[PDB]
This record gives sequence, structure tokens and C-alpha cells, in this order.
Amino acid sequence: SVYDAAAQLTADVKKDLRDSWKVIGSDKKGNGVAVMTTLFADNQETIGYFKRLGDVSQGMANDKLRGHSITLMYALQNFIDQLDNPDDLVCVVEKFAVNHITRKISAAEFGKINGPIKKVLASKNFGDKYANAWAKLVAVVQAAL
Amino acid sequence: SVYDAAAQLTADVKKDLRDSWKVIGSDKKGNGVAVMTTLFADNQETIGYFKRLGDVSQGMANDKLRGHSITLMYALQNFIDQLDNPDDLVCVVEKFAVNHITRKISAAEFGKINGPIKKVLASKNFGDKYANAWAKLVAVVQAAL
Ligand code: HEM
Ligand code: HEM
Repeated sequence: SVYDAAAQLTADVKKDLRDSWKVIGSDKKGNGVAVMTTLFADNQETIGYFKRLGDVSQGMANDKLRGHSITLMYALQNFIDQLDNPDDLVCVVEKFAVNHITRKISAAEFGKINGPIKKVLASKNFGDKYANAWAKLVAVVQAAL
Repeated sequence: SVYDAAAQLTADVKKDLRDSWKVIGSDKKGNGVAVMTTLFADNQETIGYFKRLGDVSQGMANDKLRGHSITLMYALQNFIDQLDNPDDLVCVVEKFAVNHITRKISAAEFGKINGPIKKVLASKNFGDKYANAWAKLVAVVQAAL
């Protein structure tokens, strides 16, 4: 199932993911926080999953939120580095899904991250072409949930 | 405390961490699996914590172990990237400690990773000076458990 979703990651898709990551991943703290705060803004209900982070309205200034945001970017860094080897990408994606499955985060719930990522990409001038590429990467993770 | 331990990362310690990581971090899959296999070999008692991984003796052939090993290296990548800012290093370490605290991994238990790291370092011509540098970094995490 995860292997099938990984099959959608064509040569052109991987190319756009890498080029866009070269910029997005250059500032993990800045963009990581941008993704989370945007998620909470467009889908307030997702905050129910982050009670441990405390006052998320503080954004960057919130140490726990900042810690989470930075760490989130290293999961994406991981995925991006394994793109050329489906076997490694799959094992890393399934490993990643373990904790999210335990948190009872469905594929649909996880997909709510697509909007934030699309917006962050647009702030760096990466159009729909790139947003679609990232939606496909997220789809690989969704297949594991 | 974690804040006092982070202050132990002096200038030369950070430098040695970077220089050694430049090599060790070049092959996250290979070195990551070596670290885990060494841990299970020198400290068989820790295998109980990894029941989900299955037959750990399969090494690289075990998809779950390989996935975990690769992911582990990205946590270290995270720490290394935060060496410039103590505030970020701390929030990232505390974030990382959450799941390990939940698994009831004590500071003493976590410290068993020092042996494996030292051996992997040695296999790449990096001696005691570097093993001690990494022990200090591991100490920051121990302070958070
Ligand atoms: C591409 C998007 C995402 C990435 C790369 C990502 C990455 C991570 C990482 C690396 C962790 C730390 C390791 C762990 O405990 O699993 C984590 C924790 C977590 N994730 Fe995800 N995640 C993503 C999306 C989501 C979404 C959409 C939700 C929920 C709506 C979610 C909820 C959580 C929660 C609740 C935690 C624990 C936070 C804490 O208490 O510190 N994640 N995620
Ligand atoms: C350099 C030290 C270590 C690093 C960088 C590291 C890194 C990680 C990472 C990134 C994860 C995935 C996220 C999470 O679930 O928290 C993880 C999972 C885990 N770690 Fe640690 N860890 C280290 C040492 C240890 C040690 C010494 C133990 C046990 C004595 C331990 C036990 C666990 C367990 C049981 C899991 C879950 C594995 C699974 O079921 O997939 N870790 N660790």
C-alpha cells in the first residue's frame, strides 16, 4: 500500500520536491513554525492534539512549540533524502507513522497539513506545481495511517 | 538541569562534534544500523524495549530496524544543527525526551548509547577526544530524562 503510493513519486515530482526543499529546508525553525501556526489558524480543531505544547498562540516564542516545529522539519528532511530508494523511503515512512497511529490521527486528519504547506511554499514563491508535488509526498504517509 | 548541561558544550566540544559528524553523518543508514547493532550486542538487556522491531539480529535486512536506525541519525542531525543556539538546542532536546520518558527510559539507560557511539567513531579513526565530546552531548539529553 505504501509502496503503491510511493510509485506516484515520479522523476518530475522528486525533482520539484528537492528544489523546493533546498529553500524551505534552509530555515527549519522559521518555516517549521510557519507551518504549525498556519495549521492552527486554518484548522483550529487540530489544536486538541497539542495540549502538551501549552499556549500555542505565542508561536515562535513558545519553547515547546518551537521545539516541535524544528523537529517536524527533520522528518521531512529524512523523507527527502530517501526519495531515490523506495525501500528506504517506505521503511522510514512506516516508522514515522507508528506514533501518529497511536495518537489516533487518521489519514484525513493528517491531510489537513496540505493547506499550511501549500501556503508556506507560496510565501517562497513556489506555485501549485510544487504544492501538488508535496501533496503526493503527504499521500505516501497517509497510506501508512 | 538541562540548562546547566547545555552550557557544558564549550567551543572546542562543539567543534569536535561537527568535525566528527561531518564523517559519521555522511552515511546515516550504515552508521545508524551499526550503532543499534552494537547496542544490542553489548547490552542485550535493552532489546526488551524494542519488541516492535522483531528479530533484531537480522540487522540491515530488518526493515523496521533499518527505518528506526535511519530516523535515529536525523535526531542527532537535529542536535548538531542547533549547537549555535543554546535556547533552540534545549527546546529540541526536551521535545526529544518526551517519548523516551513515556517509555520509562532513564538517564542511566540512555547512557548505554555512549559505548556504541564510541566504537562507531573509532571505526572511522576518531578517538577518545571525540567519544568524550559526544558523551557531553548525550549528557544534555540525560539531564532531560
Ligand atoms: C508533514 C506533517 C507532519 C510531520 C512531518 C510531523 C512530524 C512529527 C514529528 C517528527 C514528531 C515527533 C516524533 C513523534 O512523536 O512522532 C511529531 C509529533 C507529533 N505529531 Fe506529527 N507531524 C506532521 C503532521 C501532524 C499532524 C497533521 C498532526 C495532527 C493533526 C500531528 C500530531 C502530532 C502530535 C500530537 C505530536 C506530539 C507533539 C508533542 O506533544 O510534542 N502531526 N510529528
Ligand atoms: C543517541 C541516542 C538515541 C537517539 C538519537 C534516539 C532517537 C530516537 C528517535 C528519533 C526515535 C523516534 C521518535 C520517537 O518515537 O521518540 C526513537 C525511538 C525509540 N527510542 Fe530512542 N534514541 C536514542 C537512544 C535510545 C536508547 C538508549 C533507548 C533504549 C535503551 C531508546 C529507545 C527507543 C525506543 C523503544 C523507541 C521506539 C522504537 C520503535 O518502536 O520504533 N532510544 N529514538
